[PDB]
Amino acid sequence: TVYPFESRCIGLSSGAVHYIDEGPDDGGRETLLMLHGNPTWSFLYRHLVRDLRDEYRCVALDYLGFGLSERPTDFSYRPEDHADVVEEFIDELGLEDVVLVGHDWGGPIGFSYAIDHPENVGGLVVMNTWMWPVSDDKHFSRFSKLLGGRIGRELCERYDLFTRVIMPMGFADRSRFTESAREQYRAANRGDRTGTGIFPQAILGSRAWLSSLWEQRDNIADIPARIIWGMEDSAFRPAELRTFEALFEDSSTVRLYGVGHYVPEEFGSDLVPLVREFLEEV
Amino acid sequence: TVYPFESRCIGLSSGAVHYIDEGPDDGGRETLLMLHGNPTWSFLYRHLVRDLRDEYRCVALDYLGFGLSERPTDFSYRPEDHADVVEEFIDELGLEDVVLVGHDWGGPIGFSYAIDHPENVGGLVVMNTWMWPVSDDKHFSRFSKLLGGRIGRELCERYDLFTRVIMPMGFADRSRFTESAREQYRAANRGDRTGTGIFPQAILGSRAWLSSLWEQRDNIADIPARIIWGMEDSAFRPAELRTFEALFEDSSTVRLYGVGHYVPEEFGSDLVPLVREFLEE
Repeated sequence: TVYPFESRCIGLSSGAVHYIDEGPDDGGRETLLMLHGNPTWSFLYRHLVRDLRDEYRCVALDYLGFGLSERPTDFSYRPEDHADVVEEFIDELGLEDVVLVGHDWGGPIGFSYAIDHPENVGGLVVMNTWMWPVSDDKHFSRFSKLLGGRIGRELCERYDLFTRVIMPMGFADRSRFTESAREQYRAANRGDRTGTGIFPQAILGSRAWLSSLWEQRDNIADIPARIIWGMEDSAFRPAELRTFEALFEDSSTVRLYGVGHYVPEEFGSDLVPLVREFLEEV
Repeated sequence: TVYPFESRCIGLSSGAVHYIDEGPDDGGRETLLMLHGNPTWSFLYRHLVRDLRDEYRCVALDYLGFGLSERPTDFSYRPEDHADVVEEFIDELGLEDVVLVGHDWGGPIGFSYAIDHPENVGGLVVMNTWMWPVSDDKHFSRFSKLLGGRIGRELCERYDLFTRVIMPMGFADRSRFTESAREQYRAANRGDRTGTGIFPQAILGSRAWLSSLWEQRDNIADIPARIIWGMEDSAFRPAELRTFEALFEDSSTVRLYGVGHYVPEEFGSDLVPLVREFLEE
């Protein structure tokens, strides 16, 4: 009722993935690929997909271990493996020219794709992301340590902490977190919670990867971009917003008010125009 | 005994300033200008000046309302006015080609000089600075609100909070905060404490200025630079360190261990080589 969109599935060498694919299959137009955050599903972008659909092909991907995708028992939830999932997916769908849209963890993954394959990137839109090692922001660091490590995994697997508490925590307005959205995020089972439990640990251990991506920003600078930041966000500070603008040449920042971490769900109605303007301009 | 360096004074249109000026007066060599943080004096860089002196002319400036400088009763402690103090000072001393070194508040001020007059800047070294509006770092924001506003001013003027507590708070190793350093910082009088009390408020209200400087970074990018960051700092996060490196073309970051906010005092012995290498390269 809420998610009427056509759903499809790709078998990848590391496991099958679910995706949403709206708009024409006649790919004479640019494709936009959406990458979700944690513990979210591609459903996070239901509104964004709905409206962008009539102008651009819109594809949204569920990461392995999340959403409606396969969860190999040996999958390592390193950003490197998530990047490989995205890369193979883009090739499997024939998506030769793609604008990437990423949120939270999806930021660094879309960014990484663009670093490795800038040739196939038609532009980048990032929102409330985890790009760059986070060393100074004590809010995140304290949560990362609690939600990471052994205790992290146990908290996620035993209590679904990451969905029952942390998800609402990231909303400036929890009345927009509809029961259906809450159900689908909580629909993930106990085994799926392992991938979620690992995520913040992956950030703590992926600092070398994030640092490498930062160093390669001078090359990603040739790809047009937009950075969306909520005024009440927890994953990104205005200091970072300004620093990223200073480095990522040919980019622009957007500040959204009355919005937290989960921007596309609370303010999808503003995100749509921001993305459409980007897609129209370049 | 601790600060043997020759001291001089310039009358500026906004008040007189004190400065340290070491090395030859025969300016056939590059000059390095050091800008202090808060509530510090140019004494912060005594070690850095001592060693750089024999290779480069070293000048260190006390900001109006701080150190051994004049405190006009109408001085506005906006970064804009501090930048004008630095600009006029550089012109008054004939310092035609200057490498700027800034810490804390001195960061944005040296940076601003470079934005307005990149032509006179031989390079930039910044350490634990307040560049860019700070919106996400709740540690600073909570202190800014406490140390800023009316209560901020009262806390500084009545209790010298900013020197008795905040200064030691910024050290990873307080045993390096010698009694002489402690005395000189605390030597500032109650009226001088007003300038100090305003500082964090100036940051909260100067966000437009800091934002403008950030936007002009694409032009400052033509000036070689180094960014020094303490692993236990409170004014700057590694996220920012990485972002600044990404934007400031022709720059490099340095991470110092076992050091807090007041880097040149705790680890002056590492800062000297970092600055000398920059100046040699």
